[PDB]
This record gives sequence, C-alpha cells and structure tokens, in this order.
Amino acid sequence: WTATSGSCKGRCFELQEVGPPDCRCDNLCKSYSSCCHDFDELCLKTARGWECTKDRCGEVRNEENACHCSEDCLSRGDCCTNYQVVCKGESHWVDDDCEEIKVPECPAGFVRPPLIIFSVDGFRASYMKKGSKVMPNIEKLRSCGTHAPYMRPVYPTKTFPNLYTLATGLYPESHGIVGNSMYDPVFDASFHLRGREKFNHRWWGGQPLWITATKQGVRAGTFFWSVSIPHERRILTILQWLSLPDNERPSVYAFYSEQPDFSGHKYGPFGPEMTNPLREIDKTVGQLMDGLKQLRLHRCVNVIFVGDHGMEDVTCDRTEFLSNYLTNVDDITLVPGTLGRIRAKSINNSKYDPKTIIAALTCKKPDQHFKPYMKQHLPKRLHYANNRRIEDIHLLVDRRWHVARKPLDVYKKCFFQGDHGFDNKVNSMQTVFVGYGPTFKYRTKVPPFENIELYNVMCDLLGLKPAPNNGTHGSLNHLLRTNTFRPTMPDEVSRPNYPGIMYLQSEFDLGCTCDDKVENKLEELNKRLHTKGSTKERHLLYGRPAVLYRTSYDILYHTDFESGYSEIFLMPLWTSYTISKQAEVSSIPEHLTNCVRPDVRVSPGFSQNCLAYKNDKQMSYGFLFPPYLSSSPEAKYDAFLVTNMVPMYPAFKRVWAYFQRVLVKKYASERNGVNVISGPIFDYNYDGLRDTEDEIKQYVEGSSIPVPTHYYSIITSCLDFTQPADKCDGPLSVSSFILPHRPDNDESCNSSEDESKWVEELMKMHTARVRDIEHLTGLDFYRKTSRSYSEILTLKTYLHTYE
Ligand SMILES: *[C@@H]1O[C@H](CO)[C@@H](O[C@@H]2O[C@H](CO)[C@@H](O[C@@H]3O[C@H](CO[C@H]4O[C@H](CO[C@H]5O[C@H](CO)[C@@H](O)[C@H](O)[C@@H]5O)[C@@H](O)[C@H](O[C@H]5O[C@H](CO)[C@@H](O)[C@H](O)[C@@H]5O[C@H]5O[C@H](CO)[C@@H](O)[C@H](O)[C@@H]5O)[C@@H]4O)[C@@H](O)[C@H](O[C@H]4O[C@H](CO)[C@@H](O)[C@H](O)[C@@H]4O[C@H]4O[C@H](CO)[C@@H](O)[C@H](O)[C@@H]4O)[C@@H]3O)[C@H](O)[C@H]2NC(C)=O)[C@H](O)[C@H]1NC(C)=O
Ligand SMILES: O=C(/C=C/c1ccc(OC(F)(F)F)cc1)N1CC[C@@H]2CN(C(=O)N3CCc4[nH]ncc4C3)C[C@@H]2CC1
Ligand SMILES: [Ca+2]
Ligand SMILES: [Zn+2]
Ligand SMILES: [Zn+2]
Repeated sequence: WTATSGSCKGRCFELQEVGPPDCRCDNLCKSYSSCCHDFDELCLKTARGWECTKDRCGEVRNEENACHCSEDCLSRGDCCTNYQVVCKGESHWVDDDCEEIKVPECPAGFVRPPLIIFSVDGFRASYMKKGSKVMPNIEKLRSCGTHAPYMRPVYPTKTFPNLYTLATGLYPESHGIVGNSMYDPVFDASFHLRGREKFNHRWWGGQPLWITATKQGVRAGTFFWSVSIPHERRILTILQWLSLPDNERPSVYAFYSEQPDFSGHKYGPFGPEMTNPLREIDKTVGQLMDGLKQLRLHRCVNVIFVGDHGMEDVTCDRTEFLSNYLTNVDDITLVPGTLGRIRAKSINNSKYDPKTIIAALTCKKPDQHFKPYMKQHLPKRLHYANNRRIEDIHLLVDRRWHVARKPLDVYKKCFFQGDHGFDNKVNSMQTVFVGYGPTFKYRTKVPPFENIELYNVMCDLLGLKPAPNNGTHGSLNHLLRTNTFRPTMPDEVSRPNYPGIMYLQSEFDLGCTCDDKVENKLEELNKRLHTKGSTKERHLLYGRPAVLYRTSYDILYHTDFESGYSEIFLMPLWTSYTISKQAEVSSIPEHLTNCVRPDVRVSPGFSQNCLAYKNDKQMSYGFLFPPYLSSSPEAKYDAFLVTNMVPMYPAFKRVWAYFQRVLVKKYASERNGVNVISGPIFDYNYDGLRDTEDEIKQYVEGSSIPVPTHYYSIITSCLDFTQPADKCDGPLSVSSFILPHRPDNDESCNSSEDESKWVEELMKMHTARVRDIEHLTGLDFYRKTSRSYSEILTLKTYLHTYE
C-alpha cells in the first residue's frame, strides 16, 4: 500500500529514502510503483528539450522547462549542459586539447575529489577501438586518462552478477547473486528479472560501495535509475546534486545506461544498427563533461567509465536441446541460455539421479556445443560453486550457442542476434575500463585486470576502508597517481624444520623397493652440499613460499629440486625447480621403473608407503619433481624418494606425465628457461580455500594418505626472454593451472587419442592466477624478489588466457 496523496514539491530525487506507506520521489520510485501523484509534472519536466539554442540565452526563468538558459541558471545549478557553449561562447570539453591534471583543481568547500561511475551495459571491449570514430568524448577520456585494453568480468557474464560484483569486490558465489535468475532451496523462493522478490534484502550479500561510504561518513548519490527516466535527466540530476551545499552534497555518484546491451541483443555485437547506440552514449558523456566544466569540476572529479560484460553473436538456430540427449526430460528443471543449470523438478521424486544425467550429457554428439560438470569440477578460476543457489549440475556452453530444454521453449516462449553469459575468459565477453581525473595517471595504458579489483580502488579514490572482499588490495596501485594503499607482506606463521640424516634404511617397512644399491672423496662431499642446500639459489628463485597457517613441515634440499614436505599431509605442499633452455629430457631407465626410495631425513611414521598403493586398485602414484628432467644419472635417484611421491589416479597420470615429459621442456625452450613450483590442493568443500586435516573426504585405501582434489603448477620466467629465468633483472612473467584430480578423463572428449591432441587443451581450460593457488594452499609466493610489492601483487592476479 502507498498513500500517493503526498507531494514531490521541493523533493525531486531526494537522497534519504522515506519508508512506506508515504510516497517517494527518488530515482527508483517508478520501479516500486510508489511515486507521488505529481512526480512526473515536477521531477520529470521535458518542455523545450535538453539543449539551449541561441534564442533562449538570457531568457526569463520558466520553471516548466527541462533545463534552463536564463542568467540565474548557474547559481541554481540547473542550466542545460551546453549553456556556456551557446550563450557564453565557451567550447565543448571534447574540443579542448587535453592537459595533464597534476593537482586536483577543486572549488572552495570540496573536501575530496568526487567520484562518478559511468556504467554502460554490454559495452564490449573492442568497441573502444572499432567505434572510436563515432565516440570522440569516450575516446578523449580513454587516451588522456588511464585505460585497460579490456576488463575481465566475472562468471556468469550476466548483468546482475557483474554489476553487484563491481559494487562489492566479491565473486557472485559470495555476494549471492549467482545469476539474473535464481532459486533458493532454503528460502524456497525464486529471484527473477521481472517481479517483486528481487527487492527483498535477503538475496543481496556483502557490502556494496554506497553502504561502505555511508557507514564511514561519505555521502552517496543513489546509484540506480528507473528505466523510464531519460539519460539526459540522469545527467542533470547528478549535476544538481553536485550543486548542493557542502554538508548535503554526496561525494560518490553513478550513472547507468541500458545501452548498448539492449540493441546488442537485437542486432549482434557489430550489427550496422550498433553505430547509433554508440553515438548516443558518447553524447551523454559529452553532456556530463560539459556539465562538469560549467561547474568548474572538470579537473576535479574522478570519472570511471566501466562496462559489465561484452556481447556475442547468437541466434535461434544455434541451440542444443536436452530432449535430444535425455529420456527423462520432464523430470528436470533447466535454467537455460548461455549457461545451463539443472536440478530435479520435484523434491518428491527418488528416481532422479545426477550421475546418470551427467552421463547422458557426456560427449554424446560429435560436434557438441556444451559440456556438463558437477559444480565442484568447474575450472576453479570461475569460482562458481560455493553457494546453495548454484545447482549441482552445470552446463558450460560454447560461445555463440544456447542450451534449452525442448524445442518448444524457443518458438513458443528469430527475435535476437546477440547474447552474453559465457565463460569469462571468452574474448567477446570482455568489457571496458577508463579512469580519468586528478587521482588517475595521465596517458597511461595498464594491463587487463578483473572487475573484482575495482571496489578496492573506488574505496581508495574516496578515502574509505573497503569491506573484506576478493580483490587484492594494492594490485591496481599502478592505475593511480597518488592515494596509493601501501600493502605489506603477510607474516609467516609456521617456520620449517631442516632435517639432516636421522634414520637407517632398515627402520623403514614401506613395502617399496629400488635397485639403487649399485655404487669417492671429491664427488661425495659434493652431493652432501646438495642435501644442505648448495644449489637452492638455482631452484628456489623467489624465496621459499611462506606457510600462512599452523602446521609442521620440513624443507628438503636436492641437486635438482627443493620442497616443503608436510608431516601432516604426508607429501610436499610445494616443490620448486628450475629448467634452463639447454636442459635435456631423459627417460626413466628400465631398472628404475618401480623404484621408490625411503628418505633418511624423514621418519617412517611421516612417510607414504607403497603397499597402500599396491592394495588400492583405483589409486596409483606420481612424482612432483619429474624424473624425466634429472640433471644427471646420479641425480635421478633423488626424484624417486618417497617424499617426492603423490597419489594420482591412472587417468590423471596420463595428463601429468605428458605435462612433465613434454610441456615443461617446451616452455623452457619458448621462455628461455622456466622455474616451476608444483603441489597438491585439498578443497573437498569447494570454497576456494585450503581444507584443514579434519575436512579430507578421501584417503588412499587403508592409510592416512589424503587424496588431492587438484594439482597446481606455477611457471615463472623473465618478461624479457632474452634473459634466462635464473638471471632475470626486471619484471617476471607467469602462467599457472589448477588441474582437477579426476579418476577419468570424461572432461576431454578426444582423450582416447594421443596426449598431444587433448592434454594442453585441458590445461588451458584450467589456467589459474597465483592468487587462486594461494587461497587454496595457504602459501604466499614471491617473498624475495627485486620487484616492488605492488608489482608482485599484480603478477599474482595475472591470468594467462590463451585467447
Ligand atoms: C572472497 O571474499 C569473501 C569475503 O572476504 C570471503 O568470504 C568470507 O569467508 C569467511 C570464511 O569462509 C566467512 O567467515 C565466516 O563468517 C560466518 C558468519 O558470517 C556472517 O556475517 C558476515 C558479516 O556481515 C557483516 O560484515 C560487516 C564487517 O565487514 C559488519 O560490520 C556488518 O554488520 C555485516 O553484517 C556476512 O557477510 C555473512 O554473509 C554470508 O552468508 C549469507 C547467507 O546466510 C549471505 O547473505 C552472504 O552473501 C554470505 O554468504 C556467503 O558466505 C557464506 C559463509 O559464511 C556461505 O554460506 C555462502 O555460500 C556464501 O558464499 C554471514 O551472514 C561465521 O559463522 C563463520 O564461522 C564458522 O566457521 C568457523 C570455521 O573456522 C568456525 O570456527 C565457527 O565455529 C563457525 O562454525 C559454526 O557453523 C558451522 C556451520 O553451521 C558449524 O559446522 C559449526 O559447528 C559452528 O556452529 C566464519 O567465520 C565470511 O562469512 C565470508 N564473507 C562473505 C561476505 O562471504 C571468501 O572466502 C573469499 N573467497 C575466496 C575464494 O577467497
Ligand atoms: O541503474 C541501475 C544501476 C546502476 C549502477 C551503477 C554502477 C554500479 O556499479 C558500481 F558499483 F561500480 F558503482 C552498479 C549499478 N540499474 C541496474 C539494473 C536494474 C537494477 N534494478 C532493480 O530493480 N533492483 C536492483 C537493485 C535494488 N536496490 N533496491 C531495489 C532493487 C532491485 C532495475 C534496474 C535499474 C538500472
Ligand atoms: Ca576448502
Ligand atoms: Zn548487462
Ligand atoms: Zn544483456
């Protein structure tokens, strides 16, 4: 109920919100159907239009007009944005040569530079270059300010997940808006694009920028705009707010445009009809900047121009139908489109089974345009699992395609040529970022980065303390002129032990054998130095990783590698080695095929044993440092120590062996040496975070040896590849993966083929950030470099995309 009998007289776009059942006048009262009777008359004036003409100059104030050209208009804060150009012979912002803003130049009574977020829906990254001819304002912002070639959105590359991620710094799995459409089994309620449940507080988690500002004493405009309010009225409302008195004036604002997403759906990303929406957006930017100039704020305000996701070519005829795969199609509910989420239709049907659903969707058609996953097996870079709103079964859909339940869903609901939502590393899904103003750098290109990182920066732009979020605070300090947040390395929690030789061979009863008994002052003193750390500078290039939790572990030195061995998990947490360009691959000699050797530095009670692997018919083992890369015949025996061994499924061994035998040497050649850090990850509860000892769901049968959910590697070299990995003076270059440790290779449909046709493809899909591995392991890498710490943070957020 709303008693709409109140008035918006002197209340137009009020900032505080008045509670029911009184009538509202804010920029969202339309969407709630709760505006006062006179809202349109008073607050949405349209008369005479949005521009001053020559004949309106010095007119007599007529309050009916959308905006004004009367002499009193500047004091009132309500001129049309081109008033000074027509009536005072001033020039448009876009026509001025751009001059570095070295110091904020703000009017008296402005305590901080204000921030304006200019958000544009569906603004594909390539529009910046391809549309630059018809976007002079946006192109001036871009080239004078700070820009990225693109910004990576979050998955799913939908509007609500991405807009709320921008506002919070959180993965959708954490903020709770995991799609445009959601079912919550605990509330037993659905969230829809169209309807009233989406207004409920309970859906929205974390702490968005406007709330963070408010709680810390920084005033905010209201970010959201009812569709029916024209863009020109949005721009004027923001400029009016900027003219309020100091104690009433907000410091942070947002504009939002439904374009170009809206037209993009109809016409495709580059439909010839897409030029006009792009002109229109640019005209709107021009109005803002012209408007700020009039207020003398154009060298004072920080402006962020930012998109939520891109747009792809997608038609009716590229739809896969689940009814061509499943017999029991009427037993399932599908959330359809550019991603698929499946659950049971009724809670009271016990003949429903996910195992059989996945199976029926798995590599069934030669050309299949989607792949099923249990949510925990999705690539960890997507971070899309740890929410009760994300259904257990997920379909990742190929760019350009749809999934639907039955064909009727598509012709009785072609209309559309564009869509988005796909995997967030797909090129067509990337979006834009440009910062312009006093706190941003001048004429600066920065590398691509992810939208989760912005909340932190926007908080810095405003002097705010960000709420806990998924950004890495400091990783974007290179966008900023000043206002840097200067982070410090986390302290190490566990220090390592350094075991010498403490055990005789006969103390071990591991069921292992090795033919190593075939046997020198000079050369024995020398391998002893190797065990004490003499070649650690070669193999541990950036310091040892810090363990950021309470645990018990040993550092183990060898000729060819170094590891941090956990006495709790009975395996290394990490193993580190360097492979130069000149290094040769050898094979595992005949006599050492089944060789496993006891490590006289580590008690039998802290070791794996071979018998458990003998007995467990599903489980085999593999090695973290690869024997294929041993520097010498004598060094090769080090690679067979029971402390270099890790549990692997025979199907996964296929993937790992190819990686270690072929790919590592390939990267060494291509990058001029590589440093490799490899290890296990235990994430049974799929929260992206290291599991503790009491959370391990699977052990090698009959033993306390835990089975990893994933294996990672981090592969570092010199950004300038004319310098070797082990002798790099400058910035570093990195790529990483987090390979799921699966008992079959069902994920890769061509796996019955040679590893050269499918293994590297699988790794690319599971590319990762060093930061991703950090959360999963509780380790901190790159502790000792010659690089600045902010630069290292940037390196840790880097994702190698292969697009
Ligand atoms: C990305 O970043 C985010 C944020 O940094 C990371 O997510 C955080 O991760 C933490 C660890 O996983 C987690 O700590 C929890 O906190 C539990 C209580 O949290 C509630 O309150 C939160 C704070 O709100 C206030 O925030 C500010 C301060 O900044 C205040 O000033 C305000 O006044 C605010 O009110 C709140 O954010 C949180 O909301 C979540 O849950 C709601 C759903 O009910 C959603 O609305 C919302 O979207 C959040 O939902 C996400 O997170 C939850 C997990 O919390 C998850 O279920 C969802 O899937 C979704 O992803 C809460 O309302 C606290 O209870 C926890 O302590 C338990 O576990 C520990 C384990 O050590 C035990 O010691 C302890 O006993 C306790 O266990 C008890 O309960 C168990 C289960 O019932 C039981 O087994 C046991 O026996 C015990 O009884 C723990 O400390 C943060 O909540 C979380 N924050 C957010 C926003 O998500 C994330 O990890 C990062 N991701 C990556 C990959 O790095
Ligand atoms: O104008 C906006 C958004 C502006 C904006 C600007 C910057 C942002 O990013 C950041 F953080 F970087 F600044 C994020 C958003 N929108 C967003 C899309 C939906 C939201 N909505 C709703 O009806 N609801 C969504 C939210 C909300 N608040 N109160 C009710 C409702 C329901 C209708 C519709 C209006 C237009
Ligand atoms: Ca976990
Ligand atoms: Zn969108
Ligand atoms: Zn859209």
